[PDB]
Amino acid sequence: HKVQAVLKQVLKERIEKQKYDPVKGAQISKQLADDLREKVKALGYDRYKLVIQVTVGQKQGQAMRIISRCLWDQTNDNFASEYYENESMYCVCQVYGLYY
Amino acid sequence: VDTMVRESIVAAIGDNQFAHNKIDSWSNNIVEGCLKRLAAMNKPFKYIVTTNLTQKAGAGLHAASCARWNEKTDGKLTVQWENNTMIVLVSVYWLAV
Repeated sequence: HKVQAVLKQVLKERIEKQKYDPVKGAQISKQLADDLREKVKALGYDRYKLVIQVTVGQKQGQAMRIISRCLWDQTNDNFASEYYENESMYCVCQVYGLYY
Repeated sequence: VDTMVRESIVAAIGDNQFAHNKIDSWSNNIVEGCLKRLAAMNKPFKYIVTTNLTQKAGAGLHAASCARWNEKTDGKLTVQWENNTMIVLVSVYWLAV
C-alpha cells in the first residue's frame, strides 16, 4: 500500500541512524506514535480515522510473532501490519483504517 | 463494564504459563470471550476488540492507544493483567452509530 509504504518511510525517517534506547525511549516512542498519527491524519484523511499500535524492541533473536483477533464493522474497517529491524531496533506497527 | 472482563481474564489465564504455539489461540479465545462480554452488553455501537500477550523477558515497555474521534460518543476501555512470565492487555473501543 502507498500509505503503508509511507508509514514505513516515516518509521525509517524517525529511526534511521538510531538504536532503541530505554532512556530516550519515552520521548522517542511518543514522537514515533505521534508522527505516525500525523502521517495518517495528514492529506489522505477523507472522513476516516486510524487506530494505532506500536511495538519497539531490542535485538535478541528469540521466537516472536504478532497476531490480533478483532470484531469490526466489516466494510469500513481495514488493517495492516508493518515489521522492520536494524542494528539494534525492532519496530512493528499496526494500522486500523476505520471510517470516522 | 470492564471489571467483568477483568474477572473473565483472571478466570481464563490466571497464574498460567507461556506456550507460544497456542498463544495466539488464547488471544482468539479471549477475543471471543470478550466478544461475548460485548455481546452481553450489546450497546448499539461500532465495537473494536483487541488483545496483546507477551512473555515477561526483561525489556521495559510502555503502552497506550489514541485516535482523533468524536470525543463525546467515542471511547476506550482496558484491562491489564500479568503473571510470573506473561503480560496480557485487552482493549475495547467504542465508535458511535
